[PDB]
Amino acid sequence: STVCPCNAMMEKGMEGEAGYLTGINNETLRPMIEITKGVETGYGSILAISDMESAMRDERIKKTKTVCTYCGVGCSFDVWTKGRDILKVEPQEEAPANGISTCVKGKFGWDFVNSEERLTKPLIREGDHFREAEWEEALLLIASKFTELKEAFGPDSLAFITSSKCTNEESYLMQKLARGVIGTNNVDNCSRYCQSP
Amino acid sequence: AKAIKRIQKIEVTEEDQRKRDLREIEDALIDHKEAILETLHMLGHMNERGVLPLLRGLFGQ
Ligand SMILES: CCCCCCCCCCCCCC(=O)O
Ligand code: SF4
Ligand code: SF4
Ligand code: NA
Repeated sequence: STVCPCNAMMEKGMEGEAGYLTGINNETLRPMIEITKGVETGYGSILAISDMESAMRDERIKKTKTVCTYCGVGCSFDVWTKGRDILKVEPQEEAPANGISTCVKGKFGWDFVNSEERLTKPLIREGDHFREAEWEEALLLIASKFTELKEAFGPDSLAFITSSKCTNEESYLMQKLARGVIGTNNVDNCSRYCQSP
Repeated sequence: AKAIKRIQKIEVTEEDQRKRDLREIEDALIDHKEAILETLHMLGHMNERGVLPLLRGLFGQ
């Protein structure tokens, strides 16, 4: 789908989404194409109409460079998004580690970002269930309990786990929280179960 | 009583007049409530259909 020079092989995410007139059901769009084909004076005339519409798409479709959240190959590519919908993951030749190459996970495995199961509010345990609570109360409780165990049991009674899914800066801040704020060296990431050897 | 001509007018403050003017516009919307409601429904369909996004993009780009 990436290397195909036309729409012959395309991502289902692009179908009916990229264009302004591509949402029109094929039942109505097919006669429109047949009408236009018959009417057509020249290719350059209707190519100009198509170019103006192509230019307009820049209002809707947002193309953003990202680095794959999955494995260590480090594939970078552009995400084409109309609102919150991912239309297609468009690889670029300039991508230093992968070029135009992708696997099913980086090319098509991004549904989780829009999953209805995505956590959108902090949860504070209230007995046998989780209570949806404001960010302030969740942060205030973490500060109150972390300070409580640090005073009564010491800074070394608090461990911190960094995610190798998260960024370099997020790893740096987790260890700066553990060492510079809490005062412990209890930091680690999934590399422990992985390439520590 | 004796003849007098001088009239001390009642103070219509800037904020008081602003409320009067806004309330006059509110009353006009209330009177044309059905027409506004119908315009909004029509506008909502222009957005559902290709129309409003197409115009937003035509002027945007
Ligand atoms: C082409 C139809 C244009 C309709 C113009 C509608 C103007 C709406 C005015 C809204 C006034 C709000 C009243 C207020 O804020 O107190
Ligand atoms: S943009 Fe035109 S030339 Fe390119 S795939 Fe679509 S119909 Fe074919
Ligand atoms: S696209 Fe596939 S190979 Fe490339 S980084 Fe993502 S998961 Fe790894
Ligand atoms: Na392609």
